[PDB]
Amino acid sequence: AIIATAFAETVKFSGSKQELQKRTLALYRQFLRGAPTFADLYEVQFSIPTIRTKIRQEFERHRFVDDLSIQNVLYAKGHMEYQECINFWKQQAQFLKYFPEEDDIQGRHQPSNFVDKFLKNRA
Amino acid sequence: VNPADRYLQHVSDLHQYAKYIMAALPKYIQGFSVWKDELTLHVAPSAVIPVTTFLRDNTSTQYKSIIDITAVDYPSRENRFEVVYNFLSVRHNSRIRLKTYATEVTPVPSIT
Amino acid sequence: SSYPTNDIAENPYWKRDHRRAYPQTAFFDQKTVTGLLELGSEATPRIADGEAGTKALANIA
Amino acid sequence: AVEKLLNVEVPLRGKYIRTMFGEITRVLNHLMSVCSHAMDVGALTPFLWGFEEREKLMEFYERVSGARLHAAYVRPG
Amino acid sequence: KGYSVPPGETYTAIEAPKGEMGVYVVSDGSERPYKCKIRAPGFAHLGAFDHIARGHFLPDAVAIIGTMDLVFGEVDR
Amino acid sequence: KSIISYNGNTIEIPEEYTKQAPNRDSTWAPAQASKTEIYKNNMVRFEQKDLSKQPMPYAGIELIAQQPVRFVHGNTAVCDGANHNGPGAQGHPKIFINVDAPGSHACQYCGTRYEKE
Amino acid sequence: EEKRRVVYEPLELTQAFRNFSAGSTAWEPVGPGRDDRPDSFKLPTPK
Amino acid sequence: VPAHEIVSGAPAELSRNRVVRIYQQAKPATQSGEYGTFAWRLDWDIVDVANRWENDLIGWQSSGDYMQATQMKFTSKESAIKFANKQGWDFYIQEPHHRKFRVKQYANNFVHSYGKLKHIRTK
Amino acid sequence: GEHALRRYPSGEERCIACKLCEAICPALAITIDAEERIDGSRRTTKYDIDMTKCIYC
Amino acid sequence: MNSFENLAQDVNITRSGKTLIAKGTGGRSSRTGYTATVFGANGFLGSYLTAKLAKHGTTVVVPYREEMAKRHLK
Amino acid sequence: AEIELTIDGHKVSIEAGSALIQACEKAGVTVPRYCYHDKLAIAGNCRMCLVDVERAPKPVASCAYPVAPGMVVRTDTERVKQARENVMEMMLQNHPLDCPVCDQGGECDLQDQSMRYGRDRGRFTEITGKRSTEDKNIGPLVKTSMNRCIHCTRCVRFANDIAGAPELGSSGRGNDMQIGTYLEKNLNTELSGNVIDLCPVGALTNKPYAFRARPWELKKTESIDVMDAVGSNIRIDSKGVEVMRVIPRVHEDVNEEWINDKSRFACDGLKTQRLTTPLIRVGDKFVNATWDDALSTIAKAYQQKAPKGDEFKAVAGALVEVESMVALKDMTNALGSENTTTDTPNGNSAPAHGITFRSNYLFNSSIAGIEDADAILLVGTNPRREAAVMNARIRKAWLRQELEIASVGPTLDATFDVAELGNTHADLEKALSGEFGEVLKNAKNPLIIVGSGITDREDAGAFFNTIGKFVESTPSVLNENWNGYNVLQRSASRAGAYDIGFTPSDEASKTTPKMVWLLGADEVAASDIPADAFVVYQGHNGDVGAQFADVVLPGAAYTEKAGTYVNTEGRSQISRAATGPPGGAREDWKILRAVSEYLGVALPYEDAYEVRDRLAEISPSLVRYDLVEPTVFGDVAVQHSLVGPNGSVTPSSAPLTETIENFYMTDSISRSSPTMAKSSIAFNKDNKKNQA
Amino acid sequence: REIRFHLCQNGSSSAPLRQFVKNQIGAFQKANPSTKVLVREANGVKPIVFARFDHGHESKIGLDVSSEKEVAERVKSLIE
Amino acid sequence: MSQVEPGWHFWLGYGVDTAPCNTPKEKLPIRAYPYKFQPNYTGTPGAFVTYNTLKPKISAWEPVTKQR
Ligand SMILES: NC(=O)C1=CN([C@@H]2O[C@H](COP(=O)(O)OP(=O)(O)OC[C@H]3O[C@@H](n4cnc5c(N)ncnc54)[C@H](OP(=O)(O)O)[C@@H]3O)[C@@H](O)[C@H]2O)C=CC1
Ligand code: SF4
Ligand code: SF4
Ligand code: SF4
Ligand code: FES
Ligand SMILES: [Zn+2]
Repeated sequence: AIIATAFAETVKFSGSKQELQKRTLALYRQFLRGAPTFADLYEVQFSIPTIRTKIRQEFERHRFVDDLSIQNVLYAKGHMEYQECINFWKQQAQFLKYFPEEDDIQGRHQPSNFVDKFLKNRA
Repeated sequence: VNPADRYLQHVSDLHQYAKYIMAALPKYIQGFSVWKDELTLHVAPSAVIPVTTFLRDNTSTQYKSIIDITAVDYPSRENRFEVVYNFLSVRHNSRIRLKTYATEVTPVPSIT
Repeated sequence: SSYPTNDIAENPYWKRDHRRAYPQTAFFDQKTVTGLLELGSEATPRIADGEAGTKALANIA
Repeated sequence: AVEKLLNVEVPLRGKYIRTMFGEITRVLNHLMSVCSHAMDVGALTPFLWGFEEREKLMEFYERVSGARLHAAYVRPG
Repeated sequence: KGYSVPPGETYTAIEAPKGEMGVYVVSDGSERPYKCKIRAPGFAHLGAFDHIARGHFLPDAVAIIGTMDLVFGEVDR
Repeated sequence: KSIISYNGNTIEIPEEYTKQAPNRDSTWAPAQASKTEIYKNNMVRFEQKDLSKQPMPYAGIELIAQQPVRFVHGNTAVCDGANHNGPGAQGHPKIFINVDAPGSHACQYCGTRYEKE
Repeated sequence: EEKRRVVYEPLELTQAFRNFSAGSTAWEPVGPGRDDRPDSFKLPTPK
Repeated sequence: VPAHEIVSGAPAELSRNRVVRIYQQAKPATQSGEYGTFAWRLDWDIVDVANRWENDLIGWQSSGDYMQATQMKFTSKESAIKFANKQGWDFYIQEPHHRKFRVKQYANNFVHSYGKLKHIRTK
Repeated sequence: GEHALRRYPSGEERCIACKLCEAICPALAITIDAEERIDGSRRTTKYDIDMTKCIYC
Repeated sequence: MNSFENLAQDVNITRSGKTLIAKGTGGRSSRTGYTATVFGANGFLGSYLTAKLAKHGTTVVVPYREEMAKRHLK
Repeated sequence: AEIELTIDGHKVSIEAGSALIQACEKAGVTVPRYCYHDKLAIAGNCRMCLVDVERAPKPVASCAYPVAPGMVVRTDTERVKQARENVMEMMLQNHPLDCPVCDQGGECDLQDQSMRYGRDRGRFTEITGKRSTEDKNIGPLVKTSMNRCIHCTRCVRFANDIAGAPELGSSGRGNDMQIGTYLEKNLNTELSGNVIDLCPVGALTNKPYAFRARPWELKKTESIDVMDAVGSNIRIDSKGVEVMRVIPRVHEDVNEEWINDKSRFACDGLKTQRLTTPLIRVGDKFVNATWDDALSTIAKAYQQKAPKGDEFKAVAGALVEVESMVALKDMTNALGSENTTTDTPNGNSAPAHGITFRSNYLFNSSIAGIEDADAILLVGTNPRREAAVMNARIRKAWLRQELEIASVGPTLDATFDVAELGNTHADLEKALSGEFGEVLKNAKNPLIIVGSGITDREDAGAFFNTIGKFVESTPSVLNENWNGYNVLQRSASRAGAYDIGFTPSDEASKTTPKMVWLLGADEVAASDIPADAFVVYQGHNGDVGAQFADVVLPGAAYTEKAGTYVNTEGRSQISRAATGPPGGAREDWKILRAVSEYLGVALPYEDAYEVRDRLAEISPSLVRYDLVEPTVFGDVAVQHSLVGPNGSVTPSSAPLTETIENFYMTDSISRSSPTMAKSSIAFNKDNKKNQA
Repeated sequence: REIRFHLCQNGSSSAPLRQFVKNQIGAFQKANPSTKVLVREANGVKPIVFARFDHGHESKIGLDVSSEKEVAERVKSLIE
Repeated sequence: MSQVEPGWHFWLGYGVDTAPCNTPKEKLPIRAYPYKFQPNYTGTPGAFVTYNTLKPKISAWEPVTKQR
């Protein structure tokens, strides 16, 4: 395996936090440019800004992470997920893993209080 | 007869060879273990690349072919995973093992 | 069956088990090799004055 | 691998018998491999002649073990 | 329960007709293996595909599959 | 005949299929689940189906009671369970039964009762 | 059937996994065993 | 303490809803061996609704809880605690119980009773 | 091929519920519940094989 | 984990008197307790209906007219 | 005071005069054995622990060879390995081929030591063959199959020494020795299901769990035992929805490896008559119902009756969790009525001793402390029945030492030797003044046990007056370093109920309730609850108490829930849940937490950790699990429990009655089991049980 | 209504409360006969008083103060 | 293929030399019941249906009320 795959990056670990911040910045740009490609590629039902707000929300999940080393593994996993999504190796059934709640309302009787959780003993 | 009795002379030869290998790179070899015609060098992760090159390049070693490399987790250790490398010198008809360590997030450098 | 193993009375099993006679991993630190280079060996011991030889071993230990 | 860990010595007949069934396994492997390659390129007849010889060997596996294609015959002891 | 294996580690390699196949097993001392690992011979062969199959034509990317003998019980497991 | 299927609806099966076997009417275990409970629990899938081609294989608790009781002159009665036309080791491991108490003592593998006389 | 695709769901089995490792030996099954170390590479006893 | 629950790929519900237990296995009252009483087991407390339930069909023990079969062994107590709060889990720890040392003599069995015997040994 | 529970001469079920077929089965196809029956003999109440996860070893 | 969305509760009693304890969490391998007969289940509406109905484990009884359509419900 | 020797090169120091096998156990050296046990006498029967000892011609038995200084022991001699193979082959030549039908398959001591130490093959192949031993019907609880006996005397040594039932023995010479009652006499004792964990082979085995399951299948779970005073440790083996057996894990303080009969064989009634759904009474008939139906019927009947205060009685029962009592007490006190009583007769009032000062109602010496005792007396109790493990403690300490006993109450048949004093409070006070003021004042470590059966007597406070005056006047029974007033509590809930404050006030005992809550609470009579009252029974299985209810609500029993339990000593201990509640039963505090929402009460917790925080708010010795603390308030508490019933209660001449009528059927699980049902008839006075 | 409190048994800043217990339980029983007290002891807990009033309303106070009269002033303030 | 008798099925597949007409009565297994021979009934309404051989694991309470 002399030559590598198209959107590959040799995995490299940064000792400063600001270089990691620059790389996650560039990576958000790379996801965000490729969202029309994903909407065309996986033949989804909805609009491009829902993919874009999914991308924003998945970075909103990991904002207050302190440890640089954990930020590094998190960056490498995110770039691998990008490389799978952009090359069309993932399929539409695993692309729509990312959207479990949009596709259908699961049903009536959502338990919120203690009583509705109790009547079905958490189901 | 004990099937471990046929190994014993070669196991002594393997001992003397490994003591030499430790005396050649004292900066990089933490230990070794000889089980029964099975040699294992015990090396730090920042010491992976300098030992492997030696195992490729020294004429006495010449461990050209990579055979199989993998990991084993011991969750009781602080450095959870250990990473094992198996080599085969097809010149000298010899095998060798190289064991290092790595936690879940900290790396070990690649010999690719 | 073969003869020294199907034998009704001459063998005991502990003479002819080899699962329990397995040998151990000879794990050698860096410091026990300093012991083998400075103390010596059991084939050729370079140690005199054994009561002081234990103390000579102990600082390497 | 388990014999090496267990420190036991298999008998003499058990060695010659796994030499032999390790070689009709080799004959069967090269038979399947060469004939499947010759089909992937385009020769059709060695596929069937070789699989005939494979049937003649699967009869021997059916005698030795129970099942033809998957035989738990060679054990760690 | 099973028999118990003395605590240890081994890599035992033999020659399958596909090539060198070995197994690396770590024995706890219990009666279950702490860890097993097969080295599939065809794993390294399919991993060496794009080193060889550069610059060849598309029909010659298929007769090269037949020589590295990919049965795929090996490569993934 | 008519058993209630959890709703007041009577379901009707023939009387030859409520037996545990055509040897024995009743159950031979405290959790044997008698046939009327079985047809009561899932009759949704005995629909449109022949009951006769179901197995119903001859309960063995009754085929062992009709075997005669062996009589042994000695103290201990020894047992194989083997045939002696068969070339090999068939039957159960050999166990030795004390016949001293009143009555006939059964083999715990085969159930053949042995009695001292 | 609804979405006309495969869906990935949390796990649920029709028969639970029963491991039988609970119920191993309570006697230490092998000994310490001997050693293959040659007499040259173990530390000398003093005197 | 580093927090590795976001980089193991385990779901959030396992780390926030499930309590786990570290314990040393008790010496069995049936047999007199003690070999399984050294390693510290890690095991998850069961879920009320999700544990097991009898199948309508045959009587198979069907489960919805998936960690019921997993169980870990550790060398020391500290290693189990370090791993358990490193993976982000709520644990309870159960202290082991050894037998009290009491001195036994065979010659205790027949000592001279000056008053009432108050016992008959039999051997 | 397929499975069969034999019987003794003069008709007795042969399965003494020793659970050894369950303990060895490499794909966990066997499931057994066992109870002491009316005779005091040890027999299986429920014996069962899933033939979709049997591997014919 | 999965959840019984269609049910208000765990234990439901019918109007006829039958008592139905739903087992387990939601999902494929669990059972709700109800027995339902959908007539015309090969139809356009009925396929979605018995999709949603057998999703949580209610026992569906399908009276079919032809043998070749009904395969897509299994 | 100690002796240093060498085993296997290892150097070990052990207390003088011990056995050699204790030195091998201390040094980590594994020595195989069949007739040695920690809680039993030493015998040299099985000949398995032979060992190479320098300055000895023959291999000596390591269980009975005493420790001497300068000792060099080797266990890996070729002679010792030969000796173990020899003795093992000798054991196996009359032991029958029963391993597929034996109940100890993966559990057999003979079997796991035959791989590790015994011979590969067998030379036993005579035509005459093995001997055969007649089966011996002992009792309904113990299945007995004595072909596979190895004569280790361990059952005989135990039923002689600790159980106090001398009916077992060994009658014969040679191979014709048997281990059983000679006459075919039925064996009673209060712990007869403990000989079947003790036999190393499966000759004495479990009768209801005869052939049901199998130890590699079982999932083990470490829980706490209710339906016992002491709250012994158990081990629950589960197939996964069913519960197979409980079996004692060791704790030297609470049970010392030995567990009750009634605790053990009540797994039968755990699964036989359970409640799996709520039931609403229509009138002469129950119907089962929806949850919303039952809980809204409770809310509608509250709005119909409207008990404004002191009319919502909430009585708990024999086995409950502490957390369900937190839930119930919080619900009634946020309701506005502390009519909050316990189940026993004379449970409607304060129980004649303080909820104040925990040392009033607890076993104040440690349970480990009864071993140190000199001369102890009990009032109003039978410790053979209630806390049958405490009887093993009393007989064991009485056997090893010079101990003196008398009893005040019914004429009890102890295992050990009591003296009689009388059947009257006057006989009590006369015996305290006459002989045993001198004995208990003379003795170093005496103690006094008080049954909770006389707490339930209406003349209770006279007894507590006399004993509090005696304990306060005598400085030997109560000093700094140990405490000597002690009580026993029958149920596992009563100590936790008195920790939490679950007791009525003096005002609450006067009114008649309009709405009664039974949480457990099985021993209520028909007359105890009013006829107009709307009663609701929350509990895990059907009983007397479920038959009186207008609504029943299924709960999780002690196996199905994780729970805090407080014993007579005062230990807080958690039960781990083995299985889940079947059908539709829920956990007990969650049901009360949900019934509160349909009333006007929002309980401040809603999760399992917030219950633990509320429980630490009640008292922080209930989040401090399995620790025992001393009491600095031992002097003040006896005075404060003396002042109350001084002159308030006159001692009537009613004789002191037995607390429990039978041993075997006393709570909701034990009365449902058919094992106790056919046990209590077979352990009634018959010719098979008369000693004659 | 009922009042309850908690001390550590070890002499770690819980001695003044403890002396207040040993001197004043008998006076507080007469001061409030309908009120039931409960005293508990665990070696780690800081000294604290919970008083519970009508309809399940309770209030707490911490008792890191080294005079019995001050402890009585705290308890008297929290009955109010 | 399922319509051929068991002892004959092993002979058509060349397992045994001697047909089950010519085997002796020693190799005839002794039985205490009659023989039936159901071939196979897949698709036929006489197909096999599976069920619980044993009753449910945990029993429920049959309700009785009480006049207090
Ligand atoms: N625009 C629409 O779709 C509208 C439809 N509806 C009604 O909804 C229901 C189903 O709608 P839809 O799904 O679209 O159409 P369907 O295809 O479902 O209608 C036919 C269904 O009923 C079965 N069917 C027809 N005749 C018979 C008969 N004699 N015996 C047994 N089964 C028969 C059919 O069997 P098989 O599967 O073999 O064909 C099929 O299942 C119908 O009642 C329809 O009147 C309501 C208003 C508008
Ligand atoms: S349970 Fe299985 S292994 Fe045991 S006798 Fe029956 S069929 Fe054989
Ligand atoms: S107790 Fe004896 S007969 Fe039973 S399983 Fe163990 S060795 Fe076999
Ligand atoms: S009856 Fe059991 S415990 Fe007693 S001597 Fe015999 S085998 Fe041992
Ligand atoms: S245990 Fe020491 S000889 Fe029996
Ligand atoms: Zn037999």
